[PDB]
Amino acid sequence: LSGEAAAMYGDVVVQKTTRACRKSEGGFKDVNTELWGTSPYLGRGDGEVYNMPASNQ
Amino acid sequence: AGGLSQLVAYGAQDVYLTGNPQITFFKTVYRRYTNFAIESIQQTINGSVGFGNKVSTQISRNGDLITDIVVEFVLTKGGNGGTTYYPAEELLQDVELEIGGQRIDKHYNDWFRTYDALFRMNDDRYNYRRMTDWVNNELVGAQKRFYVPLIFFFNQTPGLALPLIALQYHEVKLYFTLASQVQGVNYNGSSAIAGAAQPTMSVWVDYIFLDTQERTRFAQLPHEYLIEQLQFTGSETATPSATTQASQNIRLNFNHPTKYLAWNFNNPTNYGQYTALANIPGACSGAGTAAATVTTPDYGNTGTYNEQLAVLDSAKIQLNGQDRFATRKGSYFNKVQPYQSIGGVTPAGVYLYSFALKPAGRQPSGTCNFSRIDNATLSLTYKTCSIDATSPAAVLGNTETVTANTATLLTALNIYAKNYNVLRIMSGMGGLAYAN
Amino acid sequence: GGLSQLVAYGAQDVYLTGNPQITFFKTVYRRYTNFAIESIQQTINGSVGFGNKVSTQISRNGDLITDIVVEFVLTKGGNGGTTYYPAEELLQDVELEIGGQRIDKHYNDWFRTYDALFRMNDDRYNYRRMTDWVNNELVGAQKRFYVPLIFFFNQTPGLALPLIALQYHEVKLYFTLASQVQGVNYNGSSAIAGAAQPTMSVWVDYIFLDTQERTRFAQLPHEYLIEQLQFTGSETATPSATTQASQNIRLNFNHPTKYLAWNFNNPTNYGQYTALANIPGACSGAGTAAATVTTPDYGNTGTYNEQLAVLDSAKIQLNGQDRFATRKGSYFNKVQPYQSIGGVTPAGVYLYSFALKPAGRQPSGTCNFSRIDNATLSLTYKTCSIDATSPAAVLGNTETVTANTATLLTALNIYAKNYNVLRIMSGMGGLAYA
Amino acid sequence: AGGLSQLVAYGAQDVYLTGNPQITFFKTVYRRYTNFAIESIQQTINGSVGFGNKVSTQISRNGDLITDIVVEFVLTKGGNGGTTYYPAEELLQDVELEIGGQRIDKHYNDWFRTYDALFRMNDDRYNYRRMTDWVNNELVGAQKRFYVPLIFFFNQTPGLALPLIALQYHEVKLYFTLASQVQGVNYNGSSAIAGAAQPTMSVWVDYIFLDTQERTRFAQLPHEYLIEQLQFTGSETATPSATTQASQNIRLNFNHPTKYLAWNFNNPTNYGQYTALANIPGACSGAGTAAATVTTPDYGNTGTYNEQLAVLDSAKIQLNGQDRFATRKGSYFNKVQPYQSIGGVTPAGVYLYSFALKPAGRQPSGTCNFSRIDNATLSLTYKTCSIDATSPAAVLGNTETVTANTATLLTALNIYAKNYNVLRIMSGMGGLAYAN
Amino acid sequence: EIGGQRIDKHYNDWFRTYDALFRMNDDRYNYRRMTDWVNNELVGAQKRFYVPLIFFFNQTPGLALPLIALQYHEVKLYFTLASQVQGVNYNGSSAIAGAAQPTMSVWVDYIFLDTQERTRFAQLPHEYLIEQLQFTGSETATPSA
Amino acid sequence: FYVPLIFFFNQTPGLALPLIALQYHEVKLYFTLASQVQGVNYNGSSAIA
Amino acid sequence: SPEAADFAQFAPKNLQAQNFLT
Repeated sequence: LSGEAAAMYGDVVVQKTTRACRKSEGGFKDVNTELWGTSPYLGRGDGEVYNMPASNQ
Repeated sequence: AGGLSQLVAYGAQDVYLTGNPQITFFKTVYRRYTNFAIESIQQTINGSVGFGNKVSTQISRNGDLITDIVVEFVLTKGGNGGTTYYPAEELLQDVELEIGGQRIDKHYNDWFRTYDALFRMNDDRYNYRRMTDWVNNELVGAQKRFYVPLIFFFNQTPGLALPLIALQYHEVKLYFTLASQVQGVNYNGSSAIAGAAQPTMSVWVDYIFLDTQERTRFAQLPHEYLIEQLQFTGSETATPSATTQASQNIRLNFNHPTKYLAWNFNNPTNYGQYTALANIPGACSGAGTAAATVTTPDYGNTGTYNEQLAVLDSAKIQLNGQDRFATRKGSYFNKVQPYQSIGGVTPAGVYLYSFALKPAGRQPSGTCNFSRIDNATLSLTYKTCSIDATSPAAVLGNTETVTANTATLLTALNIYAKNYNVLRIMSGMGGLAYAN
Repeated sequence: GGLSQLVAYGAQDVYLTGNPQITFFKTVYRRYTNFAIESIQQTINGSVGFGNKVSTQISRNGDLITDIVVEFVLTKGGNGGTTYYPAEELLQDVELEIGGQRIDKHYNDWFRTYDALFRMNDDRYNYRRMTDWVNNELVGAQKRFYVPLIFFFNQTPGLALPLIALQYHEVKLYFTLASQVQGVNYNGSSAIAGAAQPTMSVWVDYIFLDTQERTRFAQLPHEYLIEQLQFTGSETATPSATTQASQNIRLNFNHPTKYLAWNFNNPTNYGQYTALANIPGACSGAGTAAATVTTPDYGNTGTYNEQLAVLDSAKIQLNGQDRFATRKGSYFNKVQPYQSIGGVTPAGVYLYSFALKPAGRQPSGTCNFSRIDNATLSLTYKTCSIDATSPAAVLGNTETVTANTATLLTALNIYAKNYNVLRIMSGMGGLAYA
Repeated sequence: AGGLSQLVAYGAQDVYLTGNPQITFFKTVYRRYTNFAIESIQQTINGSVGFGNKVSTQISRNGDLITDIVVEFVLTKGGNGGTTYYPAEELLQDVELEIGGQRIDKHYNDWFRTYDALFRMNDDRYNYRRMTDWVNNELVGAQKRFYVPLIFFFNQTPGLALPLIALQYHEVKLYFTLASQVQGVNYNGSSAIAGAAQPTMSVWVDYIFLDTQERTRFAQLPHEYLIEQLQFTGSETATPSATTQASQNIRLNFNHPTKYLAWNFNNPTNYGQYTALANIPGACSGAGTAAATVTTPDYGNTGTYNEQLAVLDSAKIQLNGQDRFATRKGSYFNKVQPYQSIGGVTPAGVYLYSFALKPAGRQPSGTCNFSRIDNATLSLTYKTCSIDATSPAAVLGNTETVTANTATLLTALNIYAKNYNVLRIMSGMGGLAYAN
Repeated sequence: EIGGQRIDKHYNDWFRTYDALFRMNDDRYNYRRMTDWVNNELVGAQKRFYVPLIFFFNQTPGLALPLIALQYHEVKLYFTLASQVQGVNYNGSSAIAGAAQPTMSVWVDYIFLDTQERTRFAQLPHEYLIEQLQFTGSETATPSA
Repeated sequence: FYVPLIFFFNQTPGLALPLIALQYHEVKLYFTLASQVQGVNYNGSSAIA
Repeated sequence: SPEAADFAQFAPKNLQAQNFLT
């Protein structure tokens, strides 16, 4: 490499870090997701949500 | 010199090939996809597991769509090497796919072997057996864990994965009937094997997890999936012994746009026997020795490719009083139709006639709509079963239209139709659009 | 479980899942023109028999034709292991003619070559099942055989031959049946007394189209991109002993060529593309005292041991300039079909492609021999010094030598597959470049 | 009569198949392509060729785009029939791709065997074996030319061809590390073979020559390719002796979007042994007679399909301390995963778990990016090594959770990750977008 | 698990470790009484045993798992039974001939609330501060001399 | 054995040779080995078999 | 009708069913 093609080198050829930061002071602070069923069955289940007084009676 | 010579050798008739280029083969472009994960999760099985029992599972609700389903068995065989023949597939006798109280599909013991006899056509067929049989000359007492994949419309391609997220009010269930007799494990032919253990089974489902944006779209929007059903009834034949060349008109009971009709002939005593037994190598127990018998197979080599042990002489399909095509000889449906349509090799005794250019695929490619045909009949002509099965001099040296006398035992007729339907899912409920 | 992976998104993932184009779990299928397939028998003109020439004219039962299957019924004249694809050997010459112009012409030897190069594991087994006796059948066995054709419209529906669009010109299939078929009516060169003549029938599979597409096919012009096979026979130059002969064979090809394939054979024994030797499967009686190396093990004439091959090295030269540096025969037998096809080719059959995917139809690179003044194929032979009868020498030697029995291979068959254009309009068809 | 009788059988069930057609299966349209020629040209190898030596090859610019590279060896066999097992693979212990001083990929001899054993299939795998081994009962003194096709990101498809024309400033090298021991050529086990010849080595590169307009486009415009990488570090196994099923927790060290994890258990004393040896057919030198010595393989049959000689009983992968899936046993990873994801056969001792729907494809189909996982682990349970390898009754007839006592030789643990990365090319230079 | 999604899993050694750590003197003896033979019982004796679980919601009513509020998620327990059970099925590594297969039953204590608070439990969102167990097995190197 | 070289750029970072700045030159190292080396190929003038 | 169209580069066709006969 030479000239402008050499200047470009850091952005074109040199590798970037995906493991940007370790566990301490961040790093893996954004890998927590809520463990929902992802397709709950809303048949037998969908009683108490809307018609709850009937179940008490 | 070099490849440059080929490039300068450019002519007028090349304008049909490289003039005004449209594609460059050396710049592949990929489409970016929706973020997802695949997980294998165990299902809950209700009912005692054992020979002849029927158990079922309600599909656990984790993830959004499901793709493949693998039914696990652990078996120990009481027979010696070569006494088994796909025991896993014989045990998995019937599998029903049910969405909301209405059944879509039901697969049978023999269908799993017939499908394998037609559509798997390389190392997948061998690995398939590796999963479902003993293939290393294992001895008495060997224990093996078996896998039997299901081949419903949503099992072989992610494109038809069953969207559980979209099925908010209809339950998804599977029913599994287990065989009462499994060769080499609790019976040797019809003789019980004392001390045979009951199988242990598990049903595992592969779940697809979509990200947040996709989950809302799948949960709220309606869906229309193009799906495949299997339609099936068992029947009988009248295979003759000597001097008679029989023919039968088998009335078919099918509807909906059908990709193909596959069929075979069975001796119900043995699982997967589609040909006669004869005293030729690999065809029957003890074959080639003084102890050879043609009443008992060499079970591990039950399937063969020698069509002279098969009973079908010729066949045609007749629709509404008109022949659909001219009569063809049995070897046509065993070797040529699967050549043209699948490209694999079909063992003797298993026959296929396609209506589709590529019945192995999912993209529709020609169908016979049996919902707009009133009378569909399969005409079968049989070989005369006059050859002494115990004499290899005759079994390996006879004419086209005669087969082994032991062939008259192949009295059960199995005709399988695979056709299209549409799975519509709206406001949490799914079901079939066309019913007949 | 899976959600632990689903959330594991970083900057590097933008290239795979950022602003998606494709959803894998909601597939869309194409709706298609309604059609039906029917197998209809054709009528054969000329007496059927060994060495006879017969022909058939394809009746217009349907709109398009694709698969054509020729069937023979044969009775084997010998015991097990005496035949080698006897239906393929019998179907010596088949040529396709449209309105008096020859489109393509295939030979029994091309069909085995095609099988050697482009048919895969279970497909070629099935092909053998349709063409040979594979179950150790004994003398007197009768079997019905099928030999599918591989003309340009025979393997893919996309090139189906539109008889509907050829209202005024006939399409014919001419056949010449071999006079000698190993194990059926001859054993080697010796006649088998009482051998029966074949029963022959030709089937064509017709496509019936729906109303709107048949109208379009019948009325409008069409441009079909088709393949042709070019062939003429050559002689080999296999050495006697102590030397590696060179041979410069002048090529007689025209048109954009996908590949050049060739073999060396014994014209008396169908499928014998290598030297014979006193090792298992390499000659009649191999391994015991009755072994002879001038007669093949007819049920097993093909092998994968290139040690018995005649070709040491070859190169393709264009206008006096080498197209590439010299390669050994093992390259043309094993590496080219690995790179271009993906199957296994047995010893004695060689391939060099100009195309990335010669197994498919979508054009992927050609050598246009209508613009090359002098194209040659330069061969180097192996030294025929190995004593074929001594397993210690047959299985224990170097690269540059072959069997003394290698000299039995006298025919050099060089094949080329090219592109052409079949123009159909006004009810008549013909080639764009003749 | 005939097919017309099917066309009239048109109804409601056709509205979604043949109603308002978009395609016709009989009018194919071919795309016109940029004119190119393929040429194979031999490169200069720098260094001494011999066993245990390291050489390097610079790919000279004799073309515009690079695709397949075949490494050529000539070897002389020092043993007889069945004494070798893919010598061409064993000899090339590793090869790495370097573009402008930056390493892109590195493959190892064991991985090549794993890929050939796992991804390549039946006739293609046999053809490959013909290129890398002696498969025709050859005897001592024979010598042959072997071809080891390389499978870097630009080797399996023209679509990912490496554009040297666009790398005006970046030379591309392959560094080849050759073996000190090759079974059946230099050693029989640990015993040196006197008079063994050194190999002849050549590295051949398939160059693409383009037409003028495309050469310019490639020479000046920027390009980005989505390329495959291999990540690997070798570690050690915990195979037990007796009465226990060993538990080993291996922390994984992989970065970037992953297609799959594949692994085996290797005997470091010989190339390609992924199972225990036993006095049964193909699993032992002298198998079947009194001379059988279960410490020495029948090399030509080293690969087997009998999982009872495999040592993995179960495994699960963890991501950030959470189980990725519920524990599966080894027969799942050996049989079902390759069935589900590629459709071929995986021999015993080779295991695959995919994160992708089609790991054999070029288009991304689901990935696990370990860059956002702090501690990824593989939790692996072994089989109890209690079978007496010399007694076929115990080898072919024992239970599910045990294997041969000879299993303790599989002391090397090899876990591979197949990944994706981005290759950025412009201004005469290029390299990997992402580190680690 | 809750609706197919796991929260916690306990192992026979965790139970023993817990009993070893967190129970008191008088309580630990009652635990022994319902899990083992403590009265010099001889061969052939048969007893009913009770193994209470120590998941989060088994330590206090305050973490009671609200089925009324988890109406979309079935609550499941998977029970893995050991093959090596000292003194019942095996004695050391040797099989005991004639050992009986265990007979098992799972009893669940249900809380029934009155209409006022039951309504509140179904309607209102809830957060529970619960505990789980993280565990993998390891091999250790214990030296001789 | 590990024989270091002592060229002007070998023993100090200060004169490190800037190959990036030499894009139009090759840099080569020629290593000539002795025909006779004491105690490994020859002992004095006598060859070691 | 399933006969060939009027516009083409191939002129020598003989349209049938519209002839004066003899």
